[PDB]
Amino acid sequence: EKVLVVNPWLTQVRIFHQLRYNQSVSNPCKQVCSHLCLLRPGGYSCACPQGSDFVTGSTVQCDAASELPVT
Amino acid sequence: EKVLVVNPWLTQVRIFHQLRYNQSVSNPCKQVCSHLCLLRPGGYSCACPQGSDFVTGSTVQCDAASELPVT
Amino acid sequence: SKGSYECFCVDGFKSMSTHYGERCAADGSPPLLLLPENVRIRKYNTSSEKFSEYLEEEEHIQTIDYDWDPE
Ligand SMILES: *[C@@H]1O[C@H](CO)[C@@H](O[C@@H]2O[C@H](CO)[C@@H](O)[C@H](O[C@@H]3O[C@H](CO)[C@@H](O)[C@H](O)[C@@H]3O)[C@H]2NC(C)=O)[C@H](O)[C@H]1NC(C)=O
Ligand SMILES: *[C@@H]1O[C@H](CO)[C@@H](O[C@@H]2O[C@H](CO)[C@@H](O)[C@H](O[C@@H]3O[C@H](CO)[C@@H](O)[C@H](O)[C@@H]3O)[C@H]2NC(C)=O)[C@H](O)[C@H]1NC(C)=O
Ligand SMILES: *[C@@H]1O[C@H](CO)[C@@H](O[C@@H]2O[C@H](CO)[C@@H](O)[C@H](O)[C@H]2NC(C)=O)[C@H](O)[C@H]1NC(C)=O
Ligand SMILES: [Ca+2]
Repeated sequence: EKVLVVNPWLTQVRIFHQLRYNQSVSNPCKQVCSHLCLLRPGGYSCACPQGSDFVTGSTVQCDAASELPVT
Repeated sequence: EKVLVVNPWLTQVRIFHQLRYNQSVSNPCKQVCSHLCLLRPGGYSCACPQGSDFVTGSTVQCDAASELPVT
Repeated sequence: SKGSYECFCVDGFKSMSTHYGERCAADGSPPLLLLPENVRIRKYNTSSEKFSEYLEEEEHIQTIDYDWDPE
């Protein structure tokens, strides 16, 4: 079935609805992570920005200075 | 100066206004012509459809059968 | 004239002093642009600066001309 016709400049179709992204999926992160708290199957993980590494002995805190959230 | 931006499908611009085509230009045709009355500098001329010719001896009437104007 | 001239403008053009020189107005509704795309023809009011719907659900358009209010 056809829907509509538009410019050859069209690049994507994306459905804007809430049921497409289940909003009741709880984030497993326990706020422990310093900078980033990436997800993984059944849990999460810690990471820090490019060109930085964890403080020696710890797998949570990284040496890079924190930055305030943008308004 | 830039006016607006549209598809690469854009194929013309034309100003839709009445002063753009002088409406008070009288047609010199005297309704004499049978089928077509084309214009020419300072006057007009008679013609008939392709694959037809004038009735012998006349430069107005052509042998092709007339057709009613479309509604 | 002898070392002088006048920038008169013809009937249907009111003289309007403007920026960087004087021009003569359109004496009527601001001009529309006609903008043909492969699938539709679009209108645009040069003063109101808004598109408005016109011939739609078409295909393979290429060029446009008009007759002002024949009837
Ligand atoms: C979006 O994701 C949420 C989970 O983050 C889904 O909610 C769960 O849906 C199942 C479907 O049948 C329910 O059972 C869950 O209720 C709970 O389930 C656990 C077992 O896993 C029980 O121990 C609890 O007692 C309770 O019955 C429900 N969980 C929550 C937290 O709501 C939801 O279906 C999903 N929605 C869509 C549209 O995908
Ligand atoms: C659109 O074309 C018409 C002609 O079809 C133009 O009208 C003529 O404009 C001239 C400009 O100065 C007038 O003089 C014409 O008036 C007539 O002038 C002759 C002498 O030259 C007299 O014998 C007539 O009695 C009459 O006064 C005028 N003619 C008509 C028939 O209106 C018009 O300017 C032009 N408009 C635009 C916007 O291009
Ligand atoms: C284009 O826009 C102009 C305004 O910039 C319109 O002109 C006005 O149109 C209303 C319509 O009711 C008239 O009452 C006003 O007198 C007009 N104002 C001026 C400045 O003349 C014009 O009608 C628009 N045309 C189209 C087709 O959209
Ligand atoms: Ca002079």
